[PDB]
Amino acid sequence: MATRTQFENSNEIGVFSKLTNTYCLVAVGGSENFYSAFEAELGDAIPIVHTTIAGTRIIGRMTAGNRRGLLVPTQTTDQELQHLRNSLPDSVKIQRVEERLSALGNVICCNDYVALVHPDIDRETEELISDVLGVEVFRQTISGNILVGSYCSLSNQGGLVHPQTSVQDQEELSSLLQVPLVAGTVNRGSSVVGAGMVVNDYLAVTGLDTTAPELSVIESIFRLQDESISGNLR
Amino acid sequence: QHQNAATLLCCNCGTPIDGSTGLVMCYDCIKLTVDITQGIPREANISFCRNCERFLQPPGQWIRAELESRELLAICLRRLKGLTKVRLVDASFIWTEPHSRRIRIKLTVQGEAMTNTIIQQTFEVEYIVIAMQCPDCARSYTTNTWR
Amino acid sequence: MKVEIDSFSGAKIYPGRGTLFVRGDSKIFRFQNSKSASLFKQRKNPRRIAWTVLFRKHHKK
Amino acid sequence: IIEPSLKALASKYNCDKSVCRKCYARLPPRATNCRKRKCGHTNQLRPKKKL
Amino acid sequence: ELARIKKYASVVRVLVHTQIRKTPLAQKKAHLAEIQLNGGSISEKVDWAREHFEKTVAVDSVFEQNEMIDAIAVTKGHGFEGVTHRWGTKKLPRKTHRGLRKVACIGAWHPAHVMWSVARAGQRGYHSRTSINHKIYRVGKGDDEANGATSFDRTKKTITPMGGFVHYGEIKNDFIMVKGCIPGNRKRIVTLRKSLYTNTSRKALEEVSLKWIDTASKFGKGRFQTPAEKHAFMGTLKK
Amino acid sequence: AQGTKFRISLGLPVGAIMNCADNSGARNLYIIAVKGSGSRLNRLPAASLGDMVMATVKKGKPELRKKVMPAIVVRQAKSWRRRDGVFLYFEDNAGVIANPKGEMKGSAITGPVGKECADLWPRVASNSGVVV
Amino acid sequence: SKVTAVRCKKCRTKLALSTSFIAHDPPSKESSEGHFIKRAANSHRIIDIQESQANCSHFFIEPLKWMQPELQGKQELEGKFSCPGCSSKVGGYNWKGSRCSCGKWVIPAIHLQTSKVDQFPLQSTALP
Amino acid sequence: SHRKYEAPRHGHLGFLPRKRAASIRARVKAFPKDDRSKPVALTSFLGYKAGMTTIVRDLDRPGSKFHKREVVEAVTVVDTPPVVVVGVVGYVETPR
Repeated sequence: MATRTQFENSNEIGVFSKLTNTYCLVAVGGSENFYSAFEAELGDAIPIVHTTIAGTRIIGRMTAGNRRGLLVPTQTTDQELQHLRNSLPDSVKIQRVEERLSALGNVICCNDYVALVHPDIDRETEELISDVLGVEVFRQTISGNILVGSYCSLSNQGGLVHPQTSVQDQEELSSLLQVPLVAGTVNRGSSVVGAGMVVNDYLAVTGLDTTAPELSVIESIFRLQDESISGNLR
Repeated sequence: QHQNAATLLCCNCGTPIDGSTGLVMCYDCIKLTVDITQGIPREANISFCRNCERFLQPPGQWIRAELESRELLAICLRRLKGLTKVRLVDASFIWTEPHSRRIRIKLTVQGEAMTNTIIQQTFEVEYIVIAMQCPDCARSYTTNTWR
Repeated sequence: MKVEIDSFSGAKIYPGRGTLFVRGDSKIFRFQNSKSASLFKQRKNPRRIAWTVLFRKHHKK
Repeated sequence: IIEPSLKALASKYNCDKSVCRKCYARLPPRATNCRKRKCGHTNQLRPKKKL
Repeated sequence: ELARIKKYASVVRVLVHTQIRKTPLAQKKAHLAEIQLNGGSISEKVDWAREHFEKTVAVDSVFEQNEMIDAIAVTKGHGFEGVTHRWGTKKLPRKTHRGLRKVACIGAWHPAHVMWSVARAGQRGYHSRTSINHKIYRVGKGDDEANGATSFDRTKKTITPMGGFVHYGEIKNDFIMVKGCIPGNRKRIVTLRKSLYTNTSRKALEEVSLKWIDTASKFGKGRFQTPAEKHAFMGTLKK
Repeated sequence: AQGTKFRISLGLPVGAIMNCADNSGARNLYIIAVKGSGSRLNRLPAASLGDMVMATVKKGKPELRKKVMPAIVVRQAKSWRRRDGVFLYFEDNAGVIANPKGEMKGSAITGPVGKECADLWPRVASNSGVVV
Repeated sequence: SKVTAVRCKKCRTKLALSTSFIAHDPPSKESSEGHFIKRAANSHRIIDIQESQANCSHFFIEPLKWMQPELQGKQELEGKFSCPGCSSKVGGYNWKGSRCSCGKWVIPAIHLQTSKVDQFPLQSTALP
Repeated sequence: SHRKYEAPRHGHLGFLPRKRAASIRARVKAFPKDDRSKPVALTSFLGYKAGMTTIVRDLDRPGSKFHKREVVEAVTVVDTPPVVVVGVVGYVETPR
């Protein structure tokens, strides 16, 4: 539900992992303490894949995908591409995308239903995102930022957005995304809210330095929260 | 259209604060956490003469010792703190001992940390005092005294 | 192992050969040697240089 | 958790010693002179500080 | 005489020599050298060498792939060189009268002798050096058209590039392909020795399998690997 | 505070005026030292792609000027060798400014960012639009 | 008010409910118990004076149902325990003391450090 | 007076004198330690260096950043014809 862990000593998880409702991706250079946080609470319901994208460990920022599809940038080698075709099931579809804006995580903010992309993206990509992911694509910016990936975490229930955000811009976004939106901070006051955490329906993993009032705001908008083992035997 | 009074809760207080460009974390949940000193050392050196009993200003001078209201003035220029963020708040010294060659001073800074946060903190510095000669008053041992 | 083509003219670039150039608008240019890498800086048009493959494709050689 | 019968077994090797004032060596608690040569076999001993 | 060596004679070396006629050098003179044996029971070492008089010794019997070896040869020479490029000392400023590529102070007053430790111009190069820890990648045989081939490449070629190695010629023999530079220039007689100690750490025990061997022309800015596919790129020419 | 990075060629000595990549108000950064550099007689310490440097603003907003603050190199014009084989180099030098913990004050970075800088710093990879 | 729960961070387990909490709220503030005293080897020689902290950084609760195998199996006079899924140092049991960081004393009690555990309301959400 | 700026030494002192070698064939100073339980083989070999060429291999080194990645690397090819034995020579041990 509301787990916290960290990669090597870095609190931010959304750089290093990509969580959807049907699969999960993790970087390869990890300890056993980071991989056990996912594998214990996901179990064998969704496949957890140790992978790299373009020879890097920043696969949460280079990829973008949801329940139906996964997009990889141009510099992904065909060894890393043919590897992901085997470990992920046949229901997902993977297609390489020719971009000038290579980092697909910071560009595309998407879920199962509605996607927000970078405003400088071209018409050739927007026809491909609606083909592979099967999602209607809307070009829209959070109030002062053009990167919608790092500054807007999105799910099927709700969404956490950038903290320095005006109210009437959230209300125009909420009519567009059709989910309730809360502005807040994560990881003891980091304004980057898309990369500070990952999220889907059953799980939402954040950093270890996330304080106690910040974890309450995250689980409430995403509505992941809902016991006979406790009791007094004196 | 739901839960859209959203907030900015301050970190680890619970209190909702201004959602705009402002401070960060409650102004008192930031007051315990930030350290505005961060560069001021905990140690410096003062040279004096054992035959003159007269303190040395670092360039060439020899301002004498009253340990009050004029010795305090020379001693904060050596404090290595910079004029960057204090401008001053208040300064006093501790009594500890006459013959031990260490002088303790404590001082408050009243600096700035964030874009609009003035904040005052305090700490104490211990100066090891090194003895050497006054060349003006080591001259008297050479019989070339008058000039 | 991938063999990339020269951005300037036509040449095959085996691994560990020539330079690479990323222009300030994030476009990647590959060069087989310093010949086509120095003629790129002179703003020369490779459709008018005779020894390129881009020329011999145009005039049907 | 330390079982203080075992602590008195351990304190004989670590705590119950003596220290020379001049050369700072670790000496047995009933000793009268330091066994080293660099301090000149002095007789200025002290008990090692307890905790 | 061999029974004299069986009774006495703690260690046994074996005089070998190279075959220079199977080599594109212009020299006709063979090189002679000693090699010590490290078998057992020196009455058995001499019975090994007794049976191998006027018999060839291959390369693959001695060395195997993924093995750490050393390289011993005589360095490339350069003749009489100056004190800056010989030791790496600092150049003097521009304003110096009578020279700036020198060393300023040879020494103090006392001792009134030039010390043995100061930098001074002389012979540079043509020294004997022992370099250690070079890892063997490939031990190729002579009677094979697939020296340059790899399981990931699958093209029939030798490791001799297009137009041969510069200043040397044709490798149509057995060869050893080892990682990184070797002291001594091309054409130089080079000894390869086993490692003196057993190595463990991580880098000795690693096994390698190649992806590709570069066989383009070393005589400058070569862009084709084999002349069979040069003709497919450029097509029909005039000649 | 800096993780492991493979050695690339040193291309920015002390005194180099490099561009400023982000939109934090500055226009150029003046490198005065490099975190984690060495020591040698008369050797200038030099920066590379992905190093943390101390840098001052010479042109930009008047709030930012006349003080020293750490910064991170994101582009470089001197060519370096990657392990896969290609020698690459950008068009001009660039630097973003950050706190000594490594978090970035900027909101977004214009232009491309070197790949070995993106893997070394997590917050740079969040703000990066184009990674090589 | 409403009922609350103290869920473990990184284990996500309700360690303790409300109907607990021997909270002991006021300290003493005087010079013998509100201050931390460090003695010496002989003759009640006091070398250090420390001021108590603001808020009590433990939780003093009942011995609960999940604590039963650790308290029966190899029962001792002092020790610690863990979350049932992560095996981290969550809170220790002591039959001696360990007042609060802020100080009183307690009882032989089960202290639970407020670091690496947090307190949620068991009722509905806050709805700001 | 002292040196006023400490700086490490230029050159290496264990490689003196820099004089020309006695011959183009450098001598093997020391052979590896014998182990008489093992069978008989040679301990060194002779060859002629030819040139250099480039290689590509998949690096297998756990805990590195380039794990299972192609690396270009420089190798030398030493021409190594088969070597034929013409004689043996045995050494006795003295106090000298």
